[PDB]
Amino acid sequence: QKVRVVVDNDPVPTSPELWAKPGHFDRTLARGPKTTTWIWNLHANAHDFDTHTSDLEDISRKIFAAHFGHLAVIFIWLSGMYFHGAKFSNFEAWMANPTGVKPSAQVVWSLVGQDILNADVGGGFHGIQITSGLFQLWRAAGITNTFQLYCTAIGGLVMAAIMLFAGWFHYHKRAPKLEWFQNWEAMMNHHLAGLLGLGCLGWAGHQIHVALPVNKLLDAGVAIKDIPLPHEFILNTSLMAELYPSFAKGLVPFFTLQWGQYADFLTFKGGLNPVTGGLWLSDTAHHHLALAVLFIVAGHFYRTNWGIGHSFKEMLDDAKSPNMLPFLNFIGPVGHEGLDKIFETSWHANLSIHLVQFGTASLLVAHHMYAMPPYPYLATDYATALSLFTHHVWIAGFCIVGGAAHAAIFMVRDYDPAHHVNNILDRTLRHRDVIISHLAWVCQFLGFHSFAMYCHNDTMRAFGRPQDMFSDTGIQLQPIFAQWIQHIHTAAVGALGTTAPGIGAPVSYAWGGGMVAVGGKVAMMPIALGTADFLIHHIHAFTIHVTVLVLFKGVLFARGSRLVPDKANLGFRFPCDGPGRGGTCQVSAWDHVFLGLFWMYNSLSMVVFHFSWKMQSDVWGTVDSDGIVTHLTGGNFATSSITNNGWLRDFLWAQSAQVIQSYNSSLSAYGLMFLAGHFIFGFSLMFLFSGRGYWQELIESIVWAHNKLKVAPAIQPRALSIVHGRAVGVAHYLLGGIVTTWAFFLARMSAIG
Amino acid sequence: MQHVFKYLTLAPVMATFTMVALSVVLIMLQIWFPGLQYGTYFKPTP
Amino acid sequence: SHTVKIYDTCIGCTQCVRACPTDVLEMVPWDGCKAAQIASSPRTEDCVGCKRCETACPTDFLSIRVYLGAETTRSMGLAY
Amino acid sequence: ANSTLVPCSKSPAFQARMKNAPDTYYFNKPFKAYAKYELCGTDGLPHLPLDRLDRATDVLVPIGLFLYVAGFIGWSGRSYLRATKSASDPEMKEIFIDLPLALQSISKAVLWPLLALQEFLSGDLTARDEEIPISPR
Amino acid sequence: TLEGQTPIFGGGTGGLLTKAEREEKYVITWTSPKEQVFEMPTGGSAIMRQGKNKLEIARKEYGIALGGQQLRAKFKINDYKIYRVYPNGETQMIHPADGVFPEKVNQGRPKVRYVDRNIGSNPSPAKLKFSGVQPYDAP
Amino acid sequence: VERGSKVRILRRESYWYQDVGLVASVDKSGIKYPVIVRFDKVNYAGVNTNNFADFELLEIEKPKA
Ligand code: CLA
Ligand code: CLA
Ligand code: CLA
Ligand code: CLA
Ligand code: CLA
Ligand code: CLA
Ligand SMILES: CC1=C(/C=C/C(C)=C/C=C/C(C)=C/C=C/C=C(C)/C=C/C=C(C)/C=C/C2=C(C)CCCC2(C)C)C(C)(C)CCC1
Ligand SMILES: CC1=C(/C=C/C(C)=C/C=C/C(C)=C\C=C\C=C(C)\C=C\C=C(C)\C=C\C2=C(C)CCCC2(C)C)C(C)(C)CCC1
Ligand SMILES: CC1=C(C/C=C(\C)CCC[C@H](C)CCC[C@H](C)CCCC(C)C)C(=O)c2ccccc2C1=O
Repeated sequence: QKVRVVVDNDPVPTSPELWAKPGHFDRTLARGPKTTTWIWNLHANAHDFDTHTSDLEDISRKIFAAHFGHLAVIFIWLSGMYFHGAKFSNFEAWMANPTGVKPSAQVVWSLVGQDILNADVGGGFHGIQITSGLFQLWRAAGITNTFQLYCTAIGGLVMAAIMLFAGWFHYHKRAPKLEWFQNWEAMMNHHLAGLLGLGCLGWAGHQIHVALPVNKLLDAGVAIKDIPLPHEFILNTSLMAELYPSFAKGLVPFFTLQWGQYADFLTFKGGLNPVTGGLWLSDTAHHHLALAVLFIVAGHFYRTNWGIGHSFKEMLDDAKSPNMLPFLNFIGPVGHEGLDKIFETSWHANLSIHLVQFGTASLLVAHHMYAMPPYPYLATDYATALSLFTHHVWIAGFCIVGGAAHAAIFMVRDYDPAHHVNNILDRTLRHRDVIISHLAWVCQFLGFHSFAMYCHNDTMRAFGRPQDMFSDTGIQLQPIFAQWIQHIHTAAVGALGTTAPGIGAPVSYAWGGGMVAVGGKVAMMPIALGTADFLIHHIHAFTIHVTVLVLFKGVLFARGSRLVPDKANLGFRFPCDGPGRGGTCQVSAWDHVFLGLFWMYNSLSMVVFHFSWKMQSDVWGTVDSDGIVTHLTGGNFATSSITNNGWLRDFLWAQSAQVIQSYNSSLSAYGLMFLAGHFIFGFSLMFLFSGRGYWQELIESIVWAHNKLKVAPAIQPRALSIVHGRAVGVAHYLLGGIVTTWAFFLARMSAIG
Repeated sequence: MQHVFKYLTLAPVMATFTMVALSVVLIMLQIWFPGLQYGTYFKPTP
Repeated sequence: SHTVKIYDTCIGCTQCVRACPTDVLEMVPWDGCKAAQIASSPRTEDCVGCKRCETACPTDFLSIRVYLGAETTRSMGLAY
Repeated sequence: ANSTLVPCSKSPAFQARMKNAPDTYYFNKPFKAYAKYELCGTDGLPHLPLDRLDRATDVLVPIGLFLYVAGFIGWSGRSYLRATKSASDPEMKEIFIDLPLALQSISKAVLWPLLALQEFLSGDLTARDEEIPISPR
Repeated sequence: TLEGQTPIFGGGTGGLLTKAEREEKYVITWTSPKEQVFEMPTGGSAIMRQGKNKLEIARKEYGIALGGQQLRAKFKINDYKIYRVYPNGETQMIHPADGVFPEKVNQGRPKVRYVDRNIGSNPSPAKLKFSGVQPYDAP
Repeated sequence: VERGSKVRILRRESYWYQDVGLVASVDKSGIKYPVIVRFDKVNYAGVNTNNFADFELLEIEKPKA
């Protein structure tokens, strides 16, 4: 009875009248423009729904409707990739010869000589070599011809229209009440069992009935035309019996708990398929089936309407002293009580948590997809392997920064001191000086003992004293704990003794157990860790800890500090509180996000640089008939990556040869974008280094010239606000730097990968 | 519908229409007459 | 300490006094404006120089100005 | 007379580029035009000199063509802005283009070189110095 | 001595430092109609008690922010006072200076640092070279 | 000047120096700046109204009717 559906009918009329009233959502903006600052403020506050109205119910309805709009955008984008892979690609040719054809799904027109970008990708096709891994995804799903991709493109467009109609329907026709959105237990149950659980079950069905038989024939050498269509494996049961004898016995073993007879298509092998280099599809079918059961079971954890289940409020209210562990009772006698008020009213707090966990998920996607390549012919497609890791590392970094940003927004806007009296949130704010001072110290310790040790190495090498360097041949720093884990995980499968007997091959060959080669190229081999890996990992620890320091200082001091005690009244996003108190520039929580974006970029650039160099140096390469591996950079990492002169020379200077010499070739676009990224980075520096007072005064003289010729505009030109200038600077800085690395990575790996 | 027409006269909408139309004119000029250069405009093809 | 001066263009709107975070300003009787009051700065020793008073001043140009001078412990906003 | 610049059809480095050029739309016709009309340096690439009494139309035609188009855009904007100054809400006519007014301004801007001369002669082109906002000296 | 009972507070890191015991300190006292929760100037939440309260603060801005933005704006408490306490024990009441809030005009208040001209009439610095007077201080 | 008069500002430090405003009201008391002038263009603070003395204004157009 408590959980129920309740809505309003036609709460907002569907009229285009407000389309002709820009800034209608904001009281100040609704009056109209007087200066050019009005235009920027219109776009800056467009999606800040909690400033359009104070009604939480109306805000929540805007969130729900807008999410349908974003889903429609994703569906249009997904439809584009399937359509371009069905109409302007060499997918069919690539399926015939996966190891000798480069994927390509973008073809340019011939008007200004840009047709030179139509690279010779093989298969009698000319186009841009794609690095998104779409072909490897589609092959693993059993797709073999362009007609199936065309049908999926149509389905994506239809789904986009359905999503768009749902957003209009659930905002303009039937908008749920606020209490509908506050059903934590019902939402958690439905999204666990019904979204994650049923989606895993449905995909397990597709893998078992379609992907597994098609890929089994493909790996056996059967031609595309001789492989029956996916529905034939469902109708003709005898076909599935030949590939997997267990299908001849139907569903009887499943219902009798005799699941061991299904071991022929629900395998638990581990390792990689020797033919393709990807994970065994039968392994992933059992993985997703096990996930479906686990998620569906998790979906019956919360109490909705029948008494059975756990309650969020009771669980949070019980997590306090003295009900905690004896050494965990320091959280105080209030503990987690009162945190349920946060999730009742604060959308920003939930967005903060969810953006963090999308960063966690995307980081796990990046790390777990190269070491355990899940798609056929993905590991040996070096250009795709580097692109997939780099892309999902960058997505995670932005998501993490966004999580910190909206955590600070919650503190300024949604935090209520009355709800948090001696609870854990209140106690955390009350020893923020303890937390920040300790974090500042460990950042200094990490910086000295990670980066300054590289400077020690550079000076020793320049002095001609290699014996005094931190290296494998000098003063060694062996990562013994990481080396021990590699040995433990290798011995677990049989390759602290055999703790996972059921897995045949090593879970990942990066930990040891052997090498896999597919088309004369390494798919995965053990990744040895030495002094160079010890130094680079502690570089990551240093950069991450500093990025945490910038963001977490902003969140903990969003309400105020010893300098400006009333920052909460000033808001989340303000430029300063004047030149007084010595100068209070960039005290707002927004400016800590602005500074944290730079440190996230610095941290993640070294992460993808570490991956790119190490994989090229110690993993990727070609294998001859004798089993001898020659790597892409020939083992440079161990001796060259221990100094930043080696990074400058053997990584940046040496590996940029492809992008720097790409003119008059199919890779010339990457050369142009390489310069384009450099330009935007330098361009951003004037927004960051200067101030609007200079530019406003300069605009005064320019306005005078227009006034002299009676051509001055009524909308008075203004320099960008202080916050706006910072936002422009960081946006162009990150765009320029990331695009430069994007061109640098893709140009090199499309020529030598 | 009168509100839709008023929306179509917005500065971003008109600027996008003007930039797209100007881009189309220049693009089609490259297709019809590629390689035009200073000292070559309005000269017959040899 | 900083120096805060009030010029005769003041209209006695009391906005600068309300905006001051350290109670430097106060309204005093006057006859130069319709409001019959003018801003005064008797406690400039407590002025931090935030220029919140200047932001709140509606006159053009400003009727109240802050000239940053010698820095003290309290003018630097130091709790230590 | 400049001797280091010779016609592209006679510069030996130019045919080296022409024969080695790809056989596409982008190189067949343009190379033929460059050979006949352009002057090439020792590098075999066309160069644009401004020291020849002849081929002065090759300089004046692109210059005059741009100056007319740029003046057309400027005069259209200036006339439109001056027409909206008499409105009650001129700012709203800058984010909402008044189509009848814009078309009127564009049509008159075709003869902008004549209109600009007339306004300059009548003193309507520029505003007087004491009627323009300025900062203290 | 200043009389009053301190609000319920479990402690924090935003309190007083060596400056309080060495140079100067501030105390804000007020009276509330009931026991209720307010936000400390330097972070955290405290509970003001039923009777008259007394809070020790490191800076004067803390008292102005607490009394003005919280006690008056939110809790409708108007009798708060701010004192400056010196290490020797000398205590002086500084806010409100004369028992009337500064934003309300009060008789007997003299004009301080008033310039009898508009800002645009300040003399150029070249006229006052080596004289030691600033243009805004010029007669 | 009087209400409805069109004036030109002569105050050097004013944002509307040598610009044009419209007189909204004139105060008959002995205050320093009795004339209130409204402007179409806002200054850098977003304000479009200021008080001026008579000697700081130059009348340009008489009030209508
Ligand atoms: C069928 C057409 C239609 C019409 C006439 C309206 C009309 C209105 N909507 Mg509405 N809406 C629609 C469809 C429509 N909506 C759909 C399909 C959704 C789901 C996403 C919504 C979600 C929605 C929300 C959440 C809100 C409104 C609001 C409003 C009102 C303010 C006008 C406005 O948004 O100015 C803006 C005018 C524009 C022209 C902006 C368009 C720019 C778009 C949105 C950006 C592109 C993203 C796009 C959705 C992606 C999918 C398109 C795809 C083809 C790529 C107005 C009555 C607001 C309101 O009630 O006012 C306070 C409000 O908060 N609508
Ligand atoms: C089992 C039931 C179920 C399922 C599957 C979902 C699924 C979803 N909910 Mg949801 N929800 C549910 C119950 C469910 N909800 C209940 C009971 C409540 C009330 C407590 C809510 C309240 C709620 C809110 C408030 C919000 C969501 C949102 C979302 C979306 C999250 C974005 C995402 O992961 O994209 C997944 C991407 C997909 C393409 C998934 C498919 C999407 C369609 C609509 C699923 C249709 C499944 C249906 C059975 C048809 C299947 C046919 C055939 C295959 C069998 C997702 C589509 C968020 C959102 O984005 O809103 C739009 C959001 O803000 N939900
Ligand atoms: C689920 C994701 C998500 C959602 C729903 C929101 C939602 C919101 N964020 Mg948020 N944010 C996110 C992720 C998200 N954010 C991430 C990942 C970051 C880290 C970068 C931030 C950082 C952030 C800041 C710093 C701020 C917000 C703010 C806001 C609020 C106002 C939105 C706004 O200003 O419109 C966006 C309007 C724009 C004009 C932005 C578009 C311009 C972008 C930067 C261009 C990007 C370049 C392009 C991708 C590549 C080049 C293009 C090419 C043409 C060159 C709104 C509640 C603001 C606020 O006030 O919150 C209360 C605010 O100050 N967010
Ligand atoms: C533990 C979760 C998990 C894992 C490890 C995998 C693993 C895999 N999936 Mg899969 N999948 C999952 C969940 C998962 N899936 C769910 C929930 C759905 C939808 C219901 C799907 C739908 C799906 C499809 C449709 C397809 C795959 C495919 C694949 C394979 C390609 C690699 C990949 O997706 O990246 C691996 C991903 C990860 C390592 C991490 C992402 C997993 C989630 C996001 C982690 C969330 C944890 C989070 C950070 C913590 C939450 C907070 C905490 C308090 C709980 C691989 C075997 C493809 C295939 O064909 O395989 C060959 C394919 O086409 N998956
Ligand atoms: C290469 C340039 C550079 C360097 C060296 C630093 C250094 C530092 N930044 Mg920093 N920063 C930079 C660029 C740089 N930044 C840029 C471009 C930005 C803009 C985004 C920032 C933004 C930024 C923020 C927002 C923060 C820092 C922080 C820090 C400190 C981190 C603690 C640490 O590593 O201590 C160890 C010190 C070093 C590693 C510096 C190098 C020392 C050399 C190698 C050894 C010197 C030997 C000896 C002492 C020399 C003495 C001889 C004598 C004659 C002088 C440190 C002082 C954080 C901080 O203060 O945390 C406590 C912090 O919060 N910075
Ligand atoms: C109405 C159009 C118009 C006209 C006639 C002028 C005229 C002038 N501008 Mg100017 N300007 C304009 C728009 C215009 N501007 C816009 C929109 C901007 C913002 C980007 C600027 C920014 C600008 C700067 C920063 C400077 C000038 C300068 C100048 C002077 C000499 C250089 C020159 O021609 O500018 C060259 C042109 C530009 C720098 C950019 C203008 C290009 C825009 C995009 C064209 C817009 C056309 C418009 C939309 C047409 C709509 C009409 C339609 C409704 C009918 C001259 C008085 C310079 C000066 O003071 O000289 C002494 C100077 O330093 N302008
Ligand atoms: C991450 C991400 C992504 C995505 C991905 C994917 C691909 C996902 C998927 C997902 C999924 C894949 C989901 C699914 C879901 C499902 C569901 C939700 C289902 C349901 C079902 C049901 C409900 C059923 C029912 C029935 C019937 C019908 C009849 C009989 C009875 C029964 C009950 C059985 C992208 C890249 C785009 C972007 C970025 C991010
Ligand atoms: C022979 C020749 C040459 C040279 C030239 C020269 C040396 C020139 C000079 C020139 C000059 C020395 C000029 C001056 C001027 C001045 C002024 C003062 C101007 C003004 C202008 C205006 C005023 C304009 C206006 C307008 C128009 C008309 C249109 C549009 C709009 C506007 C408004 C902008 C060269 C080699 C390059 C090239 C070849 C040929
Ligand atoms: C340059 C700069 C400016 C000046 C920049 C301004 C006023 C923004 C100008 C934006 C323009 C008008 C947008 C349009 C630019 C496009 C390139 C125009 C395209 C034209 C087509 C015909 C191609 C600031 O205002 C500023 C403020 C604070 C800190 C730093 C800075 C800063 O660095």
